[PDB]
Formats: sequence, structure tokens, C-alpha cells
Amino acid sequence: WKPFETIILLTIFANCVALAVYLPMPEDDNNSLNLGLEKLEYFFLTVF
Amino acid sequence: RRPWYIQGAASPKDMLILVDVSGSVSGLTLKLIRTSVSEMLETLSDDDFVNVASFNSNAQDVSCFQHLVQANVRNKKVLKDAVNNITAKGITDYKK
Repeated sequence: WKPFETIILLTIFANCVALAVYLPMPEDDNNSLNLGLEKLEYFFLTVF
Repeated sequence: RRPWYIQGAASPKDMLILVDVSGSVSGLTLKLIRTSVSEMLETLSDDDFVNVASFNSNAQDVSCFQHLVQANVRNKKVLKDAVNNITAKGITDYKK
């Protein structure tokens, strides 16, 4: 019953932002920022 | 692009053409890279030496040659036919 909304909302908003700045590359290519955004989907999948 | 001009403009060369065949080049830029490598091979003479390599998370010779060859009409034919068979897939690794 603590103010949980004003933290999980910011977490899901940061998850949305990390979904947005993801760059889709053709044919199995990747860059540096796309690798650090999959290690961030372990901080966003463990909180939820 | 005339042989006499290229011959009198600069000394012979040891060219190595390093081509990027990672995934990001698929589409228009791979086709342009193929045409560009062919047009670059057409500026070489029999005193120059050449080899075409290709890298995507792994670097390998694009042809059967494995080192610098003499850049005559037959060797350049081989290199052109080997370049025109390139397909784009993988990760880009400039260090390799």
C-alpha cells in the first residue's frame, strides 16, 4: 500500500524507452547499444 | 582510367580490398559494393598485386587465392566472379 504506482510506472516507462531506442538491424547484425538493451531486459523482467 | 594514365600517375601497388559483408549492408549497399569493387579492380595493371578479403565477425579470403596475386586479366576475372557471389549476414567486426 506504499506509493507503489510512482515507481512501477517509472519502471515500465523506462522499459518503453529501452524498447524505443532499440535499433532493428538486418540479417543477424547488432551494435553495442542493442547488446546493453538485452541485459536491461533482465532488470525489467525481474522486477515485474 | 586509361592504362597509360594510371601507369604514369602512380607507382605499382599491393592492394588488399577489405569488404564488409555483415548484415547491415544487405539490399542496395551490397549491390553497390559489388559494382564498386569491380570498378576498382578495373583500375589495376599487371605490375600491381591484389586480393579481396571479406569480414563479418570472421575474416576470410573471398576467393581461391589466399594471398596477393598478380592482378592480370585472368586473376581479376576470378576475383570479380568471386565478388559477385557475396551475400550479407552476420555481425560487423572491424578488428578481425
